[PDB]
Amino acid sequence: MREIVHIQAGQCGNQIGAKFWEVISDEHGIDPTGSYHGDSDLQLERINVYYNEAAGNKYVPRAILVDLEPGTMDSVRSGPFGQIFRPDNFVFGQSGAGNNWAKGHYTEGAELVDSVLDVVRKESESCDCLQGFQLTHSLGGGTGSGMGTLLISKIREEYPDRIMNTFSVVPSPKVSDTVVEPYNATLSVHQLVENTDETYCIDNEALYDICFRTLKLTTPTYGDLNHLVSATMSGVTTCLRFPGQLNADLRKLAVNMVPFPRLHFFMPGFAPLTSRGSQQYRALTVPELTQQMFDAKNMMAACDPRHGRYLTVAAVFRGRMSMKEVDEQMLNVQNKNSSYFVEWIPNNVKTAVCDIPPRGLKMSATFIGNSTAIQELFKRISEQFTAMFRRKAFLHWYTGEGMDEMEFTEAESNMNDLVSEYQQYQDATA
Amino acid sequence: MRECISIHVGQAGVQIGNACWELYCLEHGIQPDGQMPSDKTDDSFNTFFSETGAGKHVPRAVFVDLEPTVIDEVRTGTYRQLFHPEQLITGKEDAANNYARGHYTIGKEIIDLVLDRIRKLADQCTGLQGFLVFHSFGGGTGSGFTSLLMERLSVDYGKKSKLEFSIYPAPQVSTAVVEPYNSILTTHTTLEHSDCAFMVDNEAIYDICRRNLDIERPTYTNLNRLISQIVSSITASLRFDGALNVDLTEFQTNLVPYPRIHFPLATYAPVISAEKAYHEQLSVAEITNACFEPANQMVKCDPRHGKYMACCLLYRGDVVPKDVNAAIATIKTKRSIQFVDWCPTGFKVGINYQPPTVVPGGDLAKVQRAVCMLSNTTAIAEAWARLDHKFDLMYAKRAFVHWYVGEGMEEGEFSEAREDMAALEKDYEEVGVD
Ligand SMILES: Nc1nc2c(ncn2[C@@H]2O[C@H](COP(=O)(O)CP(=O)(O)OP(=O)(O)O)[C@@H](O)[C@H]2O)c(=O)[nH]1
Ligand SMILES: Nc1nc2c(ncn2[C@@H]2O[C@H](COP(=O)(O)OP(=O)(O)OP(=O)(O)O)[C@@H](O)[C@H]2O)c(=O)[nH]1
Repeated sequence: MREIVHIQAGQCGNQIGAKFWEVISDEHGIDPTGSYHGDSDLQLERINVYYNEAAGNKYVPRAILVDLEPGTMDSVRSGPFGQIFRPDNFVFGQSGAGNNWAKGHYTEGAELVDSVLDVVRKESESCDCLQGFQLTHSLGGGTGSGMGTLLISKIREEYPDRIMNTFSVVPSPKVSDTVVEPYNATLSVHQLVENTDETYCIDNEALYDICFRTLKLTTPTYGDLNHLVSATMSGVTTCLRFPGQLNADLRKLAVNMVPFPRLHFFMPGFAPLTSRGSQQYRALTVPELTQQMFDAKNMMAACDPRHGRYLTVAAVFRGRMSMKEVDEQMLNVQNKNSSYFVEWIPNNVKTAVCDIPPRGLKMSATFIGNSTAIQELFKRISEQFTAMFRRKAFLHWYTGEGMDEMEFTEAESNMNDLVSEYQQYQDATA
Repeated sequence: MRECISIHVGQAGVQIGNACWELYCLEHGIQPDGQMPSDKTDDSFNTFFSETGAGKHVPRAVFVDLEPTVIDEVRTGTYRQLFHPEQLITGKEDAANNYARGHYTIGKEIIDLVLDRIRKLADQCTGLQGFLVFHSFGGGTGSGFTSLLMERLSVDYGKKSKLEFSIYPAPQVSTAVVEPYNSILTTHTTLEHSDCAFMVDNEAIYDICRRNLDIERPTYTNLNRLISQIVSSITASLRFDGALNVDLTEFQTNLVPYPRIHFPLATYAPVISAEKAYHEQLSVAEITNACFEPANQMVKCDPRHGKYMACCLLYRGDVVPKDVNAAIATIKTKRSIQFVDWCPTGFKVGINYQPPTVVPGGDLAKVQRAVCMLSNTTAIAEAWARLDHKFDLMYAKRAFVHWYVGEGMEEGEFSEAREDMAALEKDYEEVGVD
C-alpha cells in the first residue's frame, strides 16, 4: 500500500490521463524532464506515490498507455510532457476497433494483454508496495472500453488483493451521437461492477452542459472537457498525493466511502469552476464553496443529488482555510440538509484539509460523495439501451464475433438489479 | 523490581507513547541521550526505564504499527538514540481502518515479531509486573492488532496484569465512519483480557483543549500532550516512590471491583493555559472540587446518573496531607456523589510530594500542586450506550459488512459482539441499583 500505478486506455482516456499527469507535474514542481523544481518540501513528501525515482533524481510516471489507433501517440508527444513517459509504456496496437466493444476486447485484446501484463508486472515487482490500480478510459469508445474491461478482468484475476480504481468516461449523445454507445456502455459498466472497488463516473453530458451554461463555451471541444476532468481528478487525488489524516490510501477510500460491493460508482464534485481561458477569478469564500457543492452544475455527474440521498461523502479543502470555520460550516451544512444524509450511517460527512492549492487559483474544494442519485444516470443508460434494443437492431456486429445476445441480456439484468439496489437503499430508513 | 513494559499499537498508540515518554524523561531528569546528568546515584523510575552498561536509560517500551510513516517519523525525530532500533516495527500493509484486516489478514505476520520483541524486553526484566497498552478504538490497526496481541499475550503469560490506555474515537477527530464496528469488536475481544482499561473520550479532551487551553483548534499535538500529562499523572505513583504505593495489581484491586467492569474514569486537575502570565493557583479544596464537574473528566458523561463502584484520588504536587483530608471531608458532604452499598467507601488518598513538571513549549502552565481523580462509575454507561446505539443504527442495514466478510470473519462475530455489549450494559444497570 505504498505505490500507485496508473493504467491508461482509449483515446479519451489517453488524452485525459496524459494532460492530468501534466497538471500533476506542474503542481508538484516537476519539470518536463523529470527533475524536481518546486519550493516547498510538501511536494516531495509523497511524490513516490505516482512517480518513480530515476537516475539523476528524475521522476517518471507509472502510466501505461494502450490504444489501437496510433494517432493518440502523436497526440501525446505533441503536447507538453510527451517524452516523460517511457516508450515501453507506449504499447499500442494497429487495427482500431472503432466503436466496437467486441472488436477491441476479443480480436486484438489477446495480442496486447500479454505485453501489458508483462510491463505492469515489471513495475509491480519493481515497486516497494503496490497501492492498487487506477484506470482512465472511455466507456462509449469500443477500443478503449474493451481494452479497459479486459485489463480489469485480467488484473482482478491476477491481483485480487489490490484495489482497482477506475475513472470511467460515460458516453453522452451530445458530445458524440454514436449509435452503439449504449451497448458498449452497458457491457462495460457490467464489467466494472463485477470487478471494481471505486469508480468515478466522469460522464461527458454533465461536462458539456456545464461548459455551455457556466463557461459559455458554445462548442466545447476535447480541450475544455479534459480541463474539467483533470481539475476534478487532481482534486480527488489530493488525498493520495499529499500527507493527510483523511483518505490516506485507496483501501482507506474504499473502507470509508463504499458500504456495499455492488454500489461503488462515485459522484465527483469540486468547486469553483475555472475555465482554461480565464485565470483572474476572485478568491471565493469558504461558505460560497461549501454551499456550492449542492448545485448540480458544480457536480460533474449529469445528475441531481436532490433526487437521491447521500450515503457517504468526502471533502478536501485546498487553500488558506480557516479550519475551525471549515468544520463549523460543514457541520451547519450537514445539519441544514439532514434529509439527504442517511441517518443510519452516523457521522458519514467527513472533511479534509490540504495546504497546497491547485496552481492557477488559491480557493478550492473537492466534494467526493457517494450517493444513490446516480440512479437516474442508470435510468438514462437503461432507457438508451432499451430504445436502441427493443427493435433488436445493430446486434450483428457483436454476433459476428461468435458471442450471442445472452451476454447483453444478463448485463441488462444485473444493471437493473443494481438500479433496484439503489432504490431499496434510498428508500431504507431507521 | 516490579518492571513494566508499555506497548504502543497503532498510530495513535505510538504518538501518545512518544508524548508520554518525552514527559517522563523530562520529569525524571532524563536527558534525550538517556544518560543521567549528575543523577545516576530515586530508584522507582527503574521499573519503566532499563539502564545499560553505558549508562543510558532506554525505555522498556515497544513501537508497533502497520504503516511506516509515524514509525520512521519517530526514528528521524528528536530521539534517534532514545529508542534502540529493535523496538521499532514497521509494515508495508496497513489495516486501513479495518478491524478484520488488522486482526486476521495483516496482523498475523507481524505479531510474531511483536512477541519476539516483548520476550527480548522481558528477558532483562526480573520482576515482571504487567503490560501497558496504548492504542485507538476507531483505528483498524489499533483495534484488530491490539485485540490479537492481547489474546496472544493472555495465551503466553496469562496471570500477568494488562492495562489499556485506549483512544476512544470522536467525530471531531474521527478518520473512518466504520469506527463503531472496530471499537465494539475490539472491546468485545479484549474484555476478558484487559484487567483494567482507561477510556479517553477524544471529544471531551478536544473540548478541554478548546476551552481550558483557549485554543481555536486542538490539533493532534496538543491533544497528545494533554493525554500524556493525564497518563503521567495516573502512573506517577507506579513510577515514583509514593507513600501509598499503588501498582497494577493494586489498580485491579481498587479501581476494578467487578471483573467485567474495568473502565475507571479519570479526572485530573488543574488545566491552566501557558498564557495569562499567571496560573491563578487553585487551593487543594479548589482543585478537589474542580475534579468533579462534568466538564473535566476523560469521558463525556454525567457522574450524577452514574454510581461510584470505587473512587481514588492521587495528589501529585505541592500538597499537604492535612489539606487533602480536609478537602476529602468537604467533598464527602456533597450528596451529588453516591457509592454502591457493596463498596464500603469510594475514596482513597494518594500523595506525591514531587512537583509536577510541564513539557517545554506546551500550552499547559506550571502548577505547584495537582491531583488526578480515578473513579469507576456507571457514568461510562452513557458513553457505551451512545456507542452501541451507533452500532445498532450502523448494523441495521449491513453497511460496510462486506469489507469484514472479505477478510474471513462473518456477521456472526458482529452478533456475539453486540450481545456481549448488551450484556455489559445490563451489568452496568445491575450494579447501578442498590
Ligand atoms: N470528456 C471527453 N470525452 C471524449 C474525449 N474524446 C472522446 N470523448 C468521448 O468518448 C467517446 C469516444 O470514445 P473514445 O474517444 O475513447 C474511442 P477509442 O479511444 O476507444 O478508440 P480510437 O479513438 O479509435 O483509438 C465519445 O462520446 C466522445 O465524445 C475527450 O478528450 N474528453
Ligand atoms: N488522542 C489521540 N487520538 C488519535 C491520535 N492519532 C489518531 N487518533 C485516533 O485514532 C483514530 C484512527 O486510528 P489511527 O491513528 O489511524 O491508528 P491505526 O489503528 O494504526 O490506523 P492506521 O494508522 O491507518 O494504520 C482516529 O479517529 C483518531 O481519533 C493521537 O495522536 N491522539
